[PDB]
Amino acid sequence: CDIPQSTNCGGNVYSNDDINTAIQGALDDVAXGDRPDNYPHQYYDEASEDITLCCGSGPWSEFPLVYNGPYYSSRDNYVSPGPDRVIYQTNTGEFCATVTHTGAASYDGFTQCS
Ligand SMILES: [K+]
Repeated sequence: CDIPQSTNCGGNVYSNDDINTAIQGALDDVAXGDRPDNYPHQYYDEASEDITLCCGSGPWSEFPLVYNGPYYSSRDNYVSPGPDRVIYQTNTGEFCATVTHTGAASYDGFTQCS
């Protein structure tokens, strides 16, 4: 669906520009910058969690949602992905959701941003 004007991920408020920047960073697989280590990766939708995706069928991918993005990291120059993520449709780039590890059932769990 359309990227929302704002999202609140456990107290970190991100704009539509932040979200678009994350998706475009995820999709930037052309040679120069390098793609980040470990991202984007497949998003695994957990049946016991309550995440609502607004993009229809998978496959889905997940990329870190950070300020002044896009996220980058490597083992040599590491930056935490932090708790916040954008989920997008791997093949179309369509926005699906923003989710966060903040306030989740466990360290690896997700809850939906608002
Ligand atoms: K690139």
